Amino acid sequence: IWGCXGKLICTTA
Repeated sequence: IWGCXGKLICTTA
């Protein structure tokens, strides 16, 4: 349960 759960949204800026 971190910023990323994988190839979904491993980036947001």
